[PDB]
Parts: sequence; structure tokens; C-alpha cells
Amino acid sequence: ARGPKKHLKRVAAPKHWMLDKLTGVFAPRPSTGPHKLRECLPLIIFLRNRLKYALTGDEVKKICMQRFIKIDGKVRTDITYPAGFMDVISIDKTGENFRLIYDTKGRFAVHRITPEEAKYKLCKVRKIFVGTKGIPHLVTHDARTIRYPDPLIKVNDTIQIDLETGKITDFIKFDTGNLCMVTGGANLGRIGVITNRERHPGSFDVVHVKDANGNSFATRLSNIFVIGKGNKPWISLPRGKGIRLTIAEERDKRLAAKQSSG
Amino acid sequence: GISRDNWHKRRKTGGKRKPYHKKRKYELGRPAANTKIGPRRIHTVRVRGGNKKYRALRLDVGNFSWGSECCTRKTRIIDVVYNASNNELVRTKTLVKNCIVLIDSTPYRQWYESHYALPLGRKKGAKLTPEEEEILNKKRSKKIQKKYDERKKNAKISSLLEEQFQQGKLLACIASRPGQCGRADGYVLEGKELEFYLRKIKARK
Amino acid sequence: ADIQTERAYQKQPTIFQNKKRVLLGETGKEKLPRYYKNIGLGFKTPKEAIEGTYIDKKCPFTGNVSIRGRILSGVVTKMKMQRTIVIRRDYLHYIRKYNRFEKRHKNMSVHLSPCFRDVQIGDIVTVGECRPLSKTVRFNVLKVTKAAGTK
Amino acid sequence: PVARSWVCRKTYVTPRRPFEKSRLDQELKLIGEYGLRNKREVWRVKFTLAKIRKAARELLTLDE
RNA sequence: UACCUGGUUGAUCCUGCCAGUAGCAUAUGCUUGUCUCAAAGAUUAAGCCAUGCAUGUCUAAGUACGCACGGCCGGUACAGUGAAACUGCGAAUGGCUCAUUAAAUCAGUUAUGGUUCCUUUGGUCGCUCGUACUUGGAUAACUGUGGUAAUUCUAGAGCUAAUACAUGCCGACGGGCGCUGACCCCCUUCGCGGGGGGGAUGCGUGCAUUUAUCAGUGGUGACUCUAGAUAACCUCGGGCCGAUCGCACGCCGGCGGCGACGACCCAUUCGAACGUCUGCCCUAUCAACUUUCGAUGGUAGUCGCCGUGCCUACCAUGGUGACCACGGGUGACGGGGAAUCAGGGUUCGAUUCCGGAGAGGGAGCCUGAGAAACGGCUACCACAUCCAAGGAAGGCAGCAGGCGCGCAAAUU
RNA sequence: UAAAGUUGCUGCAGUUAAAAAGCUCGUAGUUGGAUCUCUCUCGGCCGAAGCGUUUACUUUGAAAAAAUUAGAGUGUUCAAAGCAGGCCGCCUGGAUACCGCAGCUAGGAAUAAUGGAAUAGGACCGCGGUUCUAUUUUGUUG
RNA sequence: CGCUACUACCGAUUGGAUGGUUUAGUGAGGCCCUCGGAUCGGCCCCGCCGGGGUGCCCUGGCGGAGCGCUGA
Ligand SMILES: [Mg+2]
Ligand SMILES: [Mg+2]
Ligand SMILES: [Mg+2]
Ligand SMILES: [Mg+2]
Ligand SMILES: [Mg+2]
Ligand SMILES: [Mg+2]
Ligand SMILES: [Mg+2]
Ligand SMILES: [Mg+2]
Ligand SMILES: [Mg+2]
Ligand SMILES: [Mg+2]
Ligand SMILES: [Mg+2]
Ligand SMILES: [Mg+2]
Ligand SMILES: [Mg+2]
Ligand SMILES: [Mg+2]
Ligand SMILES: [Mg+2]
Ligand SMILES: [Mg+2]
Ligand SMILES: [Mg+2]
Ligand SMILES: [Mg+2]
Ligand SMILES: [Mg+2]
Ligand SMILES: [Mg+2]
Ligand SMILES: [Mg+2]
Ligand SMILES: [Mg+2]
Ligand SMILES: [Mg+2]
Ligand SMILES: [Mg+2]
Ligand SMILES: [Mg+2]
Ligand SMILES: [Mg+2]
Ligand SMILES: [Mg+2]
Ligand SMILES: [Mg+2]
Ligand SMILES: [Mg+2]
Ligand SMILES: [Mg+2]
Ligand SMILES: [Mg+2]
Ligand SMILES: [Mg+2]
Ligand SMILES: [Mg+2]
Ligand SMILES: [Mg+2]
Ligand SMILES: [Mg+2]
Ligand SMILES: [Mg+2]
Ligand SMILES: [Mg+2]
Ligand SMILES: [Mg+2]
Ligand SMILES: [Mg+2]
Ligand SMILES: [Mg+2]
Ligand SMILES: [Mg+2]
Ligand SMILES: [Mg+2]
Ligand SMILES: [Mg+2]
Repeated sequence: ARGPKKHLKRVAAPKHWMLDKLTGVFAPRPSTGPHKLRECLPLIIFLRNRLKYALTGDEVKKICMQRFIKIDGKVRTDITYPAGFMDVISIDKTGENFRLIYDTKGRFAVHRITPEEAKYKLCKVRKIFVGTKGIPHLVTHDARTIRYPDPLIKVNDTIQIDLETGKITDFIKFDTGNLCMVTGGANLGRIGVITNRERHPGSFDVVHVKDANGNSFATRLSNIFVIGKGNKPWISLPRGKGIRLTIAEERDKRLAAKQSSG
Repeated sequence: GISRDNWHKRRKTGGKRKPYHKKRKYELGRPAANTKIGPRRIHTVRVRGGNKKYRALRLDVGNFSWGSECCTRKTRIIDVVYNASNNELVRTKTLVKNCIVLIDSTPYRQWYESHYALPLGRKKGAKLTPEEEEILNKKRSKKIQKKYDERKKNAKISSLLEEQFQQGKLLACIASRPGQCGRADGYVLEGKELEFYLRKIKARK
Repeated sequence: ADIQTERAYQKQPTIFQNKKRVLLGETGKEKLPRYYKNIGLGFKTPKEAIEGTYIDKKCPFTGNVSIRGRILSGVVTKMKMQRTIVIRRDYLHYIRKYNRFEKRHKNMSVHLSPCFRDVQIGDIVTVGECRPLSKTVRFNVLKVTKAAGTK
Repeated sequence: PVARSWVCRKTYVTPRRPFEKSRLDQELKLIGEYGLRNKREVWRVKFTLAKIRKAARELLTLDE
């Protein structure tokens, strides 16, 4: 295939979008942006499939062209804009704010946040490099580069960004005992305290994480996102508090809710 | 056209490989820039990604560095005297990387005579026409003369470079790629490398 | 051992060998400084590479190569090329219909540095993946271990 | 490419021996007693029961 | 549902095949009331194609002197709607088909510390000591003369635009920093001499580029990494350092808020391209193959976006094989998968998802971030259209549709 | 395709039904007899470091497209399907399993290969030497 | 041995037809290099000159010529 591809088959779209099979052949094909194609949520999917504010794609376009949607404090009129982890979506006309946080089953949940909490976000740091007359530079998972960071900030750390200004306010160092979320793999969406990190030089590093219920699970280092310092998260967690129920206890909970209903 | 693919080649076992696609644009090659010595002629090539390669066809000036003295100057390229790959390259006077070249020594002599206040590459007739007598002897304050005298204690050139300076032409190695950057830069040969290439050149003739 | 056997002058590019020297510091030769690097992954630099004089641009310790990716092991089978050898890797391939294995092998041409002397047909070599060095060579010998009955 | 689904199943299976007195009599008894249209309905019910029995047999061999 | 039954004998028990039995796919025959899904010119011919359609695109914001409409006022340069044309972007996606292709493709796993990357997103964009209250020449649309049998052919003439082509400042700007060092001062030393300062005048200066040298902010398992210092360079077929548009309008005589375009470089996204490891059907009535025209490796280079015999020169004689090399065949595109199946297996996978290849057969290119592109171009080979015989124009393995081939497949 | 245990790995046959080379040697291949019951340093008792010869094997963990398959929920009027739906603005899904082989990961040490001293070309303790070398010296300089 | 049919082989014929590989020679077309220079400009020079200062040159706008100098 000469040149880049511009379409996305519906059955070839990422499964966490929860797209059906009979609506069409194609999928929204996220635009290039701060988040990778497989790990993002396009604006149209969120605005139409998730929130049901629009019934068709044309209605999503009509919504976005009145400049009502803001992603991390900036008006975004692109309906296929890739909104990813920890992004803040603000709709002032109706007055709500959402944070894209993975659910326990590895899907972007509709998570409403208070307007006070919509003024900042947390970003994982991807690399630090010195350039241009010895000025340090940070690169985050959100593709934003910040010059003059705190010298203590190292790779795999987490920084709190004020969305209005774009500057760092504080940070969490990657260390055992700090709370984290898994942003990829089998344990995606799970929240727990880092227990141990084993280093394999020349290969991937494995991080062990223990839930609040005592369950343990491993991931790769690139799949770990520091959420809070110690046991306390710096953001609000979704309704499922990051713990994964087995199918048996999920069925028991569903049956109990059914019995208590009515 | 010209191709740089690996599939037209035999396998390591010696068997033939049957091509599974026709020639692709990203495997192309281009004719060589057999850079000559002459008045500057450089052509630009639009290459992959929209960037630019400078294809030097004729060159007569280079940027050469005297490493022991850290003196880099723009000099005139005179002749090609050795090529480790082919002899026809010396015969046709082609400037490629690692080719041994004769460069004019005038800027280096000027820098030496201005920095050390000692003559370099001069005959015994001792002409020393004005503005060179001044640059070599002059009149200076006690501090300046003391600084120059301090310099003179560690200003001794190897005999081979002194002979070359007497002749007016130095041996240099081209460290750049004229067919890719359009520039013939390099360094003045000295030390054991100079001895090696002098022996090789003498044995070649 | 003379190291100037090619038409061109052999020299470690990083080292500068024409530094000006005063006659007061002319005790024979300056003992030309040697460039060497420590390849990671817990591999020791051979003392030969540090104290040697060979020029090998494909040497993992004194040349311009980066060890990355896969680290494998083999047995030396042939040493008839210049600075490169042929090793043999043997393995068993499983066949599921019969629940049984079959013995297979494949040869690999790997670059051998002059820092590994007294390499015999039969010893074990730990090689590491690098960028293509030739048409068929993609590995560099990182460690040599003698055979089980050497002298 | 289209926006259609092609998942489909056969709800019955056919007996291997087409003519045998006992099977024919038993199927006719079922048809008459439950007012069925043909033998395909009997085979459909037989197939659902067979799938259920296969699933149960798979589960039994597992650990309790 | 882990299943058998008929047939050799005068009769018996075996071996053993033939036949029966069930499913699944293609075709075909007879038959057919309702309703929901739903495959469909793959097989033979990657054979040939009439005709029509399948890729175009304008916002408040690049260029409007078409009355083509419409003014409001009529000198208010330009109201607005706006065909056309210039400019920009896309046309490299999608769709089709399965001819080629046998460690190739492809799959899983890794690498780029060996490269390119339009766009989106973030950073950077007075860091450089050197007409501007705005520069120049065209050209199209349009108006007029045309030529040819003929095309989405174009020529001559007359105007006129730019975010098309070019050209080119001011300012920040005071300096700082390297070098230079006329001179001047202090100090010690009788003194000499030594030590320490201030300095006029000259050259250079930022980020990109090319080379050489020096020291050792942040990073990696590992850089010859990142940053720093120095001497220079910096392509006339030139590198960045805004001569651009819109909307609100303001304050104190100059300063300004939102945007939109553009831009070197870095990062990011989308990739792509080479590599690593393991894995493929039949065939020995293919047992040795490659190497004189690169086969395997070394040194230096050329070319390439880069690592590499990729190519060249000089060297060495290597490299693969009964663990099946090399050669041949395939009714072979590879997978995810499909049919059948107690358990193990056998067979199928042209076919809607992923990857590859091709656009009648080869080859060569332009433009572009991205084609060796064919609903782009240039040739040759095979077909074939119009012709006034001078010439011109082709490519349905896109959607319909026709011919042909066939056992075999739908509406211009 | 099953029937075909008539291709036989599971799992067939070779005295007479088709079938063991005329006989022996012999390279590759395949197979191969008993036997052997973690610590010294670093950082805050642990976290670190090796290396126990290396594995094969077994168990775990990670990474592994969706569709399809298995399978949870859900009265499409039922069903094949679909991913929907339920209650009087709320409530709730869009699970889970499986994914050879090869490649990563951490436990086990039966089985099976492989080695560890027999010219001592041995282990451990101390010794002594030989050589080169990094820094202590040391407000500072020196 | 005789009667009929089918299949297959050897095939004299020095078989053809189709295809595919090459030796040698020729070689379209593109691309690169070295030239080439039909034309179109700009500077200059004058006849021509608008005005500034003042006849007085710093810039408009022409025609003529210069293998003048250069660019495309
Ligand atoms: Mg395509
Ligand atoms: Mg790595
Ligand atoms: Mg570029
Ligand atoms: Mg008989
Ligand atoms: Mg009978
Ligand atoms: Mg039968
Ligand atoms: Mg029947
Ligand atoms: Mg009806
Ligand atoms: Mg079709
Ligand atoms: Mg066909
Ligand atoms: Mg246009
Ligand atoms: Mg665009
Ligand atoms: Mg384009
Ligand atoms: Mg930007
Ligand atoms: Mg005109
Ligand atoms: Mg090379
Ligand atoms: Mg080579
Ligand atoms: Mg050669
Ligand atoms: Mg085929
Ligand atoms: Mg197949
Ligand atoms: Mg197929
Ligand atoms: Mg076919
Ligand atoms: Mg496809
Ligand atoms: Mg193509
Ligand atoms: Mg055709
Ligand atoms: Mg083509
Ligand atoms: Mg077409
Ligand atoms: Mg096309
Ligand atoms: Mg058609
Ligand atoms: Mg017919
Ligand atoms: Mg049919
Ligand atoms: Mg069968
Ligand atoms: Mg059976
Ligand atoms: Mg039998
Ligand atoms: Mg017998
Ligand atoms: Mg016998
Ligand atoms: Mg044997
Ligand atoms: Mg035993
Ligand atoms: Mg799957
Ligand atoms: Mg199902
Ligand atoms: Mg595995
Ligand atoms: Mg020829
Ligand atoms: Mg030609």
C-alpha cells in the first residue's frame, strides 16, 4: 500500500469502543493526535455512542461546530479527535466535565468529575532530554513537551498539569507503595499499590501490583501509570474502584441487585 | 533504473531467488558524482522525504583542519595523489572520501607566523618584504613579547611538515563526501599517518 | 604485530594520535591511547581488547557496533574466513501428529573479534545481535567458552 | 465488503441409518403423542438435548 | 451415538477389495404456498470489451473591476450573492482480482543505539550585533483574431491580481562573549626582572550544515547519545530568522485582544522500510550446488533515507548440503479461519478481516511527505478505435452491462 | 470427510493370503545398564549482588486484533440471529475461556542429557614475591 | 494362429505448433553528465528625456546600436 491508510474497518476497530456489527462497514478512524489510535476514544464515539447526545454522525458534527466541546480546556471541532487516558472533556453549555478513566473491564467509562477537578490532569513522563543551550525538557504520554521541569522528575514519574497554564504543579515519583493504574494488557483498568519492580536489562521490566482486596497481578513497566502518592489517589476513581470482580462474584452482585429491585 | 535491492542477489546457499515484486522507488540508486577538480559546480538532488542532497561535480576549495595546532582554514585543492580504492580515481583526479589530496599551505603558514612569531617554510634568501618583517619581528610591550617568547618554547613542527611547507603544498585526507554534501573537507596529514601515506605514494611511483 | 596491511591507514577513529608532544615528554612513544567500550548485559571486556593494538571496526568492544536484541549460543564449526566464523545451532522441532521431536540445525556466520584468540573448532560462543555487518552476518561473538576436554 | 452477518446454524442432525424399525417407531410415537409436523422437529429437540449433554459431560470431567 | 451391512464357496472360517451408509460443497433434474436472514462470472479465459457512471473540493478568514445578479451613495479604494480562472489540498485511500510468488509471502516474537515521515498535537519562532506607513516582473480568468477532418488540441494580440513567482529591510541593539592588544595603572623587587589589573583599535559570534579538536548538564545494559568549549565552513541547482488574511474594537502623542494561514528544527501521532528468532506442500526417474558476468568474507569508497556485495577496486577462498542443499512441480497468494471428527486425525481456505502482489505483457519516469501510480506520463510487444490517409486516441482483475469460455454465477 | 485399525502416532500387516534385503561389515540416524540425600558483600531482619554447569521437562506470570469457535446475560412473538435492553428521568450490559510452535518470566528438581581433580594445566587458608596502576597524603596551595 | 474393438508403446518421419531460458549482435525511451544557445530579459550607451537642486542629474518613459557586461 502506497502512502498512509485513511479508513478503518468496523470489525477492525478496537474492541473497547463497543461498536456493533450491523450499523456499517466502517469505523470513525481517529485522527492523528496526542494519543495512539488503538488506545484512544474518538470524540464521535464518546458523544454519540456513550452519552447519547447525538443519534448520527451529522448530529455530532453539528454539536462540535458550535464550539461546545473542550478537550483539556481547548475547543476541539474535529469529530475524530483522539481523546485518551486522563483527558478532561468539558461541556459548558450543559455544564458537565468528564475524565477519560479506564474501567475495570478495560473500557473508557463515562466518569463525571467536579469542575474544580477539571482544572488539572495527570501525565506520565515518557522521556527527559537536554537541548538548546542546556535547557531540560520533559515529554509526557499526552505528547506535550515541557521545558524547565523540576530536576527531581525522572522517567516513569507522574506530573500534575494545570490545564489553564500547562505547567507542572507537583509530581509523584515512581516507587513501591504508590498507587497506580494499568493502562494496557490483560490487567488494563486495574488499580493497586506497586509492590515490586524487577529489571531485565535489554528487555521489558515487570511490575507487580497488589489490589486493595489483596489480589496481585503483574504488568510491563510501560503499562503502569502512577495515580497517587501512597494509598490515596490524586484523582477521583470511577464507580468500580479499580478492583476486578471474578465472574462468580459479579453474577452474585447482579442477582442481589435483581432481588433488591422492586 | 539503478537498483539497490537485496532480492536480485543469490541466497547464502547459492540458490537463485525469484522476485516477488517489481522494482520499487525506495530501492533506487543514482549515478555517481565523480567530483573533479575545477571551478565550483554543484547540483542539488531532491531525495526521499523532500529533503536535498548536494551533488558536487567540480570543486577547487575545501575546509581543512590542522589537528595538532587546531587551525582550520579554507584552502585551495590542488591535486589528487593517492586513492586507497582505485588507481583510476587518482588518474582522473576524482575527489571522494578518504582520498589523499595536496592542499595549499599559505593560510596555515600565515596563521603560524601570526601566532608564534617564527618563520615557517621560508628559503634562506631572507627577503622578508615589509608587512611580513612586521608580522615576524614587530615591536611589542614587555607583556606581549613575554607571551610570544613563552609560545616559542613549544612551537616545533615535525620535519616532514616543514619540508611540505617549504614546497608550499601539504598532504591532507578528505573526511567529507563530496557527492553527498557538496563539500570537500578534511584534515592535514601528520604523524604516523603521514609517514604511511608518504611511503605508499613513493612505492606507487 | 604490524597492523597496516591494507591500502588505507587503519586507525581507531575516536582516538587522536597526532597530539603535539614536547621533546621533554618524548620517552620513546606516547603509548597510543586505546578506545574501548563496555558492552552491557554483564559481559566483561577482554583484557586483549583493552591492551591490544588490532584495528577492527566491527569489534563489539573497540569498533562501532551496538549489541541489541537477541543473545544466542552456538558451537564453532568453521574458521576459514577473515575475522568471521561459522557456528552451528542445534535444536529439536516438535511434530504434533506423532508427539515426537526431530533434530534440526542451522549455521550462522558471526563476526569474531581479534580479542578472542585460541578459538578452536568445538568451543561454545555466546553471540549477540547487531546491525547487518555483511550480506549474511548479523551477530557478533561476545563470549567464548572452551570445550569440555580442553588442555 | 458489506454490513451483513453470516453466522447461522443447523438446528438438527440427520440419523446415520435411514431405515431401522426401532428408531422410526420411536420417532412416530413422539410425533403422534406431541402433534409434531415431521421428524425434523424430533431431530431438532434431539439436537438441543445432545448439545446440553455434551456440555454437561465436558463439565463433569473438570475438577469440582 | 467410540455402529456397520451385501458380494468369491457345494457349504465354512479368513484375507481383501468392490458396493452400500451419513455429512459437506459445486452442477443439474423434477417440484415449490407464507415468512426472516442470506452466497452469487473464483474454478475454464490475470481472455476481449460498445455505452454510461465510479474524485473532487470555499470558509468570516489567499486572489473578484464577469452588472451574471444586486446596490445603498452614488467619486465614499473594496457593500453583499457570486460563475470562471489563478493558488492550496486530495487524487498513493477506497474498490477489484489471485497471475506471479516455495524461507519468498505470511504468522508469532524482537530491532532500528541504522532510517524516512504530509498531517494532528506540544515545544521553539526579538537568543543572530549586521521603500519598511509595504518593493518587482509576469500570467490566467476576461476582451478580441485564428488553425486543424478530428481530442479535456491549442497560437498570436490587448488588459489585470496573490499566501502563485520573486526581491528585500527596519527593530530587539545597549551590549555581551571569544580572540587581538596601541596604550595606561598597581605591585613587588635598588633595579633588572617578576606578578596583577584596566583598556582603544581590529576579526568572529544564534539555531540548522560539513570537518577537526578539547573537557566531562542529563541519560542508557550498552553511544562514537544529549548538552558544553574551541578553529573554521556554510552549496547561485541558496536554510530559519512572517512584505499574508478575518472579526471586534479600543485605550494613551504610541501601544494592544481574539483568531486564520505560513514556517527551520525537536518531540508526538499515522505509518512505512529494512533487519533478528522459529515455522511451509509434492518430488532423488533432481546428489552435489554457488564462484570467470559477487558466489562467502576483509579493507577503502560509490550510491542510497540509512545498516549491508547494494555496486566498484584490491585482497582472501570461501559459503550450502542425506538434519535433503541445488533443481523441478503445484488444480500454491499466506494467515485469522472452514467441513468432518470418540481420542488421534484427514481435507479445504480464489471469497467481505490482516498482510502481499497486479492493473493486457515487460521496461523507464514526472510530481509529490508518500507511487516505479497505470480511472498519471514515455517507449517497445500483443490487440484494437476514428481518419478527409496528413494525423489522433487507447487499457472494466471498479459499478452495471456485452462477447467468448464453459457443467458453472444477478440490474446497463 | 467419517465409515478406513483399508496408511495404523494413538493403532495395521510380512511361515502358507501382498510382504524379511542372499549373507556379513559399516558412516550418518535412532536407542542405550546400576550408581551421587545458595552464600560473601552494599543500602534501609529484609531489599540488593552474583551463579548453582547448562538445559530439556512441569507449573505460574506477562505479552499476545477483531470476526469465527466455546460460553455468561438478554422472551427477535420463538428460532437462526442481534447486542441489546429494564423500571416508574432513573437502572444496567456490551463478560469470560481458548489462542500450537518459537521467543520472554519465576518456582520444582523426579526423569533425561552435560560438566566439574588422575601430566594436579586441584580447592581453601595464610604467606612471601614480580609488574603496572587508580586514587589517601594535604584550609588551601603546593 | 484366425475374427472385431479399444488403450498404450517404439516411433522412420530427420515433425510441427505453442511457450520458456540463454550466446552474439542491434537497440526505442526515460534518467544522469559534458556541451549547445533559438529566444526573453536586466545594467550600460546614446536620439528621447518629467521634475527635484538648479543651463544643473536622479530618477519616469520611449527608439537605436554595441558577439559591451551579465541573468534566465
Ligand atoms: Mg488499496
Ligand atoms: Mg530495548
Ligand atoms: Mg523534510
Ligand atoms: Mg476361490
Ligand atoms: Mg454361490
Ligand atoms: Mg464406499
Ligand atoms: Mg442415498
Ligand atoms: Mg407477502
Ligand atoms: Mg467476484
Ligand atoms: Mg476469470
Ligand atoms: Mg485547481
Ligand atoms: Mg491537509
Ligand atoms: Mg497529493
Ligand atoms: Mg506545530
Ligand atoms: Mg498575453
Ligand atoms: Mg563500508
Ligand atoms: Mg565489504
Ligand atoms: Mg568486484
Ligand atoms: Mg496460481
Ligand atoms: Mg494453502
Ligand atoms: Mg483465497
Ligand atoms: Mg485459481
Ligand atoms: Mg485484501
Ligand atoms: Mg501497484
Ligand atoms: Mg483483461
Ligand atoms: Mg506502471
Ligand atoms: Mg479502469
Ligand atoms: Mg488506482
Ligand atoms: Mg464489469
Ligand atoms: Mg454457452
Ligand atoms: Mg449456480
Ligand atoms: Mg477417508
Ligand atoms: Mg475410526
Ligand atoms: Mg490389512
Ligand atoms: Mg506370499
Ligand atoms: Mg532371510
Ligand atoms: Mg552408525
Ligand atoms: Mg540410565
Ligand atoms: Mg482471535
Ligand atoms: Mg455464540
Ligand atoms: Mg509459550
Ligand atoms: Mg545485449
Ligand atoms: Mg539512452
